[PDB]
This record gives sequence, structure tokens and C-alpha cells, in this order.
Amino acid sequence: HHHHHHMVHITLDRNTANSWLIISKDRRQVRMGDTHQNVSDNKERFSNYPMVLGAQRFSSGKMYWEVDVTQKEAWDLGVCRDSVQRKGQFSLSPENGFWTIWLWQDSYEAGTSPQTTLHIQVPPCQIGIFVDYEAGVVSFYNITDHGSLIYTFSECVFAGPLRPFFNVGFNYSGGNAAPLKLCPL
Ligand SMILES: O=C(O)Cc1ccc(-c2ccccc2)cc1
Repeated sequence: HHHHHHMVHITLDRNTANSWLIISKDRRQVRMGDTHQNVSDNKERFSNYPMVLGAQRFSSGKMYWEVDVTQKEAWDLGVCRDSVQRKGQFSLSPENGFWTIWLWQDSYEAGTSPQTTLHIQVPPCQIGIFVDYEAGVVSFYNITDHGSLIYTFSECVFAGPLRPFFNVGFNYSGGNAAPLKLCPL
């Protein structure tokens, strides 16, 4: 791909984070803590899952960023509407305002309803995310495999401002403690 020149500097929004997440001083890394991180509750925080939003809001244009997923067993990445549900149980789907892919139990899937199997020969250590607001496209790229395409959501109906979306996943196994990191431009 040739999307690198639309690179944007994403930072994480602490106020949206699940109360167990630990966000680095530079707001570029996030990991699951082993306990509540001693913050007050608020209506923005994701309650049920280890999720957090980027601070940036996009309503036009082309945007690109990269995320490091090295040695994680489980995670979700993509974009979502600014007005997605924060509290209780929900599925990641375009109907609910999410355009995402994930790793879970050694398989990669796109967050359609129902979910779509992804075909990845080279397990990615870094994922590139491209959004074309006007075209209604969200695309995912395998940076470890020379930028190969993972998945394209097309005919997207965003229906609002978009925010970068992250889930570091649970760590029931003891093998999923590693952080998500926003990679430098
Ligand atoms: O509205 C809901 O679906 C659940 C809900 C509502 C309010 C708060 C809340 C907690 C502490 C300070 C402010 C607001 C948390 C969850």
C-alpha cells in the first residue's frame, strides 16, 4: 500500500479507559493492570472489557496509524463511532458502531456480524489501520508481511465522528500482559 503519507499522531484518552488499564506518560502505550488503577468512575469508561479510545476525532479525510501487538494472545483494533455504548455487554459490529479486527485463540477475525475468518500466513507484530472517511473504507495491513492487506470494510456507514479503538484483552492465561503500542511515524 501507499497510505503511509496519511500518517496521524494518535494518543490515548485516559478518561475513556477501563479502570484496570495503565496508559504510559506519553499516552502512546496501554496494558492491562493486575488490579483497579485507583481512578474515579465516569460515564465514558468502558466497564465490561479492557477498552480505550484515542483522543483524536475524525469526520473527514484519510488517516493512517500503526499499532504494535508483539507477543499478545488477544486484542481488538480499529475505529468506532464517538457515541458507541460504554457500559454493559455488546458485540463489536458495524451495526453497533465498530469497524474492527481481532486475535482470539490463535485465529484472526473481522468484526462483521457474524464475524469473518481472516487468512494470515505471517502472524503480525504491527498492524496498519487506514480510514477514508469520504469513501466509507476501513482497511487493515500486516506491517510484518511487507504491508499485505488483511481486511477491507467498504460501504461503511460511519454516521458520526470516528475515534481510534483499542482492546488490550483479558489476561486470564498469564500470556497476554504485553501492551498495545502506537508506533512512531
Ligand atoms: O448510564 C449507564 O448505563 C450506567 C452508568 C451511569 C452512570 C455512571 C457514573 C458513575 C460515576 C460517576 C458518574 C457516572 C456509571 C454507569
